[PDB]
Amino acid sequence: QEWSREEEERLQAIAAAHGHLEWQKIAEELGTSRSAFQCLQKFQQHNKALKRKEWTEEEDRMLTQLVQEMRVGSHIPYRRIVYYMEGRDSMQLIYRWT
DNA sequence: CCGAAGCGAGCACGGTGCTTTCCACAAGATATATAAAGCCAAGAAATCGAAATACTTTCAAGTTACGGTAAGCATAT
Repeated sequence: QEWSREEEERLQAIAAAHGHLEWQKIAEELGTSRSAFQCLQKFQQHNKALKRKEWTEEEDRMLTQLVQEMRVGSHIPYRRIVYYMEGRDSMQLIYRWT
C-alpha cells in the first residue's frame, strides 16, 4: 500500500534526530512494515533539499564553459549540466539557456 | 712322390652357489503358408517451440501557459 501523506514528517524528524546515517533503523522505528529503499524514494521525492535556489554568477562561468566545450548546434545537453552541476534537475535547468 | 703352403675343419675354454585349382555328388539355399504375438523402420500428417519483424507501453528530453517578487521611471502633493 502507498503512503497517506502522514509518515514523511516523522520520517524526516527521525532522520534529522539521528543524522541520516542508517536508514534501516529509521524505517524500523517508524513502523511502516516496508523496506528502507521503498520509503527513501518517496522521502527524497517529497524532500525540498534536492532543488536549488536563486542563480549566482560564478555558476554561469561553469555553464558557459560546459556549453562552449560540449554543445552541438541548436541542441544543448542539459543532462551533462545535471551530471556536473549538483543540485540542478532536468526540468527547470533548461531555463538557464531559454 | 715327398715337400711347402694354403685351406676347410672338429676340437677344446675351472669349481660351485602352402594355395588354388576342379570332380566329388552329398548335402545346403531358395523357394509358400498360416499365424498369433511386440518391435524396429522409413515416409507423411499433425503439433509445438524459437523468434523476428511488428504493436503496446515505459521512459528519458526539451518547450510549453502560467507568476513571484523585485527594480527603474512617471507624476501628484
